[PDB]
Amino acid sequence: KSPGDNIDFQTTILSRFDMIFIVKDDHNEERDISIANHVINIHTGNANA
Amino acid sequence: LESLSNVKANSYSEWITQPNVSRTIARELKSFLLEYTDETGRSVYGARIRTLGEMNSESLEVNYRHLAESKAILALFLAKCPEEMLKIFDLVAMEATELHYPDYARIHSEIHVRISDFPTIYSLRELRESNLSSLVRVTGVVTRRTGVFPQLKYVKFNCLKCGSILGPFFQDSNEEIRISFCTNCKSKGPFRVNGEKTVYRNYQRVTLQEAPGTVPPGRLPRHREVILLADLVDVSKPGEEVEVTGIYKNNYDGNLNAKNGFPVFATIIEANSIKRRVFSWTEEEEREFRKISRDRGIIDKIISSMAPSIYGHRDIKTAVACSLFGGVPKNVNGKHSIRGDINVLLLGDPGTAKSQILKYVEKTAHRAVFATGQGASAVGLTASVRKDPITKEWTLEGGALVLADKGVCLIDEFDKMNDQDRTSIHEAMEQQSISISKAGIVTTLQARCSIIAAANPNGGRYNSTLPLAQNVSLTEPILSRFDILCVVRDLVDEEADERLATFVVDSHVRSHPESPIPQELLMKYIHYARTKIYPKLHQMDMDKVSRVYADLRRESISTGSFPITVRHLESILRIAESFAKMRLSEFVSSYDLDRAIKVVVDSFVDAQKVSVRRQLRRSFAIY
Ligand SMILES: Nc1ncnc2c1ncn2[C@@H]1O[C@H](COP(=O)(O)OP(=O)(O)OP(=O)(O)O)[C@@H](O)[C@H]1O
Ligand SMILES: [Mg+2]
Ligand SMILES: [Zn+2]
Repeated sequence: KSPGDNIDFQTTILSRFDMIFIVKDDHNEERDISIANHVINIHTGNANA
Repeated sequence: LESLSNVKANSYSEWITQPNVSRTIARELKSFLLEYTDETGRSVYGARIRTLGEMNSESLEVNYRHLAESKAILALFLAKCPEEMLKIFDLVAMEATELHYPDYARIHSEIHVRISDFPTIYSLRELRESNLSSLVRVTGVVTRRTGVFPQLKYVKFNCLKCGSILGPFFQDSNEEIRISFCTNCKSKGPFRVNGEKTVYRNYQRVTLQEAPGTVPPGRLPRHREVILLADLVDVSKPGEEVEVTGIYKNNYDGNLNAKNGFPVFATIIEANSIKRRVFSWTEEEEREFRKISRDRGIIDKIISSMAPSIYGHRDIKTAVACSLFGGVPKNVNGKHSIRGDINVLLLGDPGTAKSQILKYVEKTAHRAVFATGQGASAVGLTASVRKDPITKEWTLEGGALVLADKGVCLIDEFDKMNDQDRTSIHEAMEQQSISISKAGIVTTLQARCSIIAAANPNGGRYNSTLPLAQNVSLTEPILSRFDILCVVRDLVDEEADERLATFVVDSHVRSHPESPIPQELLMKYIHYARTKIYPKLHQMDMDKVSRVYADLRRESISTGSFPITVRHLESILRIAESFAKMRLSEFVSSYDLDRAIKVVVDSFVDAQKVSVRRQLRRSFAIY
């Protein structure tokens, strides 16, 4: 479906912004592993230091 | 005189003020205090004054039973004219303290007397004109309260002709005192009280209302006004039944009698003693806490102690415990906030006892606040600026979310909130802070609280054939801020019916007139654990957690379900932190990780449609 259909308002509102960022959640083994490692590292306290 | 006081000269008030009999009864009371002893032979009053001096107190409690048994005549005269004898017995107590302790007047210039165990007990509707200026004992509920005000005790005056400051003159708490003669000037001109050289005391007014249970059918409760002086202020907050001992007297000052109409008077009660009709601990309790913690299987020991008045619903009770204990908040360089409060949602069919779990949580938490989207409640959900009906002052009040900072906010009938309540809830859950711009005030308030909510599905019954998002009137932004979603279905089964029915019928038949940790210790355990335990993680479970997360992601995407997102990993870590806190340990074990994994995976699977649900049951059978 078109990005205009995905939103829930008049499509002319999108004409007002300067930059648009449609971020998608694609599934990937290595990216999931990397993000999980990052998050548990943050929670443990290493990324704090 | 010597116990000849049974002879009556004239009215009792006149008799009790003669200097000779005054001295007689003063010595008699001093002998009572110095000599009284029970069978055990210990100096009960001696110990009372000893501890009084040790603690640097201001008042002595006295038993009416002992005094009556010893000195019936004094007891009777106290019951008749207590106003006079309170003064002399205060002096007796002061001299006793001086005898035991030196230079007590250095710190405290007064020692009040509190009576106790008065035989007759009245209700606010029984007082009449034969009780005036006498001793009474009543009971009721506290309905409204004032602040603490300063009242004059030792007034000092300024002479306007010469700057002399006339010495202290006692204020008797009967009528304002004045002066008319200056020793220096020999004058009589204007005077003004000196505020910087005067000593004051504490004053407070309280309204007592009868307990509704005791009112015979067909009538309405009565009420009175009470006066609390010195260290009786801020002892009985609104909403608790109390027993008050005091002197029943008219408002003799009134305003004036030129008022037209029948000459009627108002009355008050001046309180002498007040009593009530915890989460602290000590070394004795701390050792027992640590001993109980060391035992294996303490988590299931705790879970069985949640809501004893309900049968089954083990998942609900474990989730309740998890959200009632809580995780640990984090902040990386003070620029990335992670919350530590675990939120739960109850979505069940009618007659599933959700309100009972909420009531239990309210009665068991240290700081729990009750709100609701429909009905009467002591507080709303939005902050506002509003008048005070008694002080006539503007005030800034937050909602139940602000009021329960570092606590738990309970919301009943979560499906019936209006736009304002929904906005407030969303802001509190998303930012943990509430803003306001009203009546010239712009500020932000902290809203770091835990939320436990109950709702109902559309139509009153659960449609298991559709996803949970289509069973409730709520929206994704709000629904995605919960950690544990609990779905209750009233599926018809027999054995469950016998178990629940026997529970209910037995409960009813016990209440006809004619393993688990004790609750009182559990409260202190919870307070101490939240106060003193901040468990920590180890980097050796990262591989396990990452593998489990990858498996969950892959299966969820394969089966076309609601997406599994990193929020579930964070919820798992929070629940593991809470499980570790349950044990008083300082580190996150692997068993806690397993329990958190089970909880979150089961919550996620139970909230899908039948086909997807049954597909996901096989895949995640490891847990
Ligand atoms: N499983 C149960 N065990 C014991 N008592 C129960 C159980 N389920 C319901 N009850 C009792 O039945 C009545 C149900 O009323 P309650 O307000 O507790 O239900 P609810 O699930 O909050 O429903 P709702 O608010 O939709 O009416 C109460 O007396 C409750 O004590
Ligand atoms: Mg209910
Ligand atoms: Zn003068």
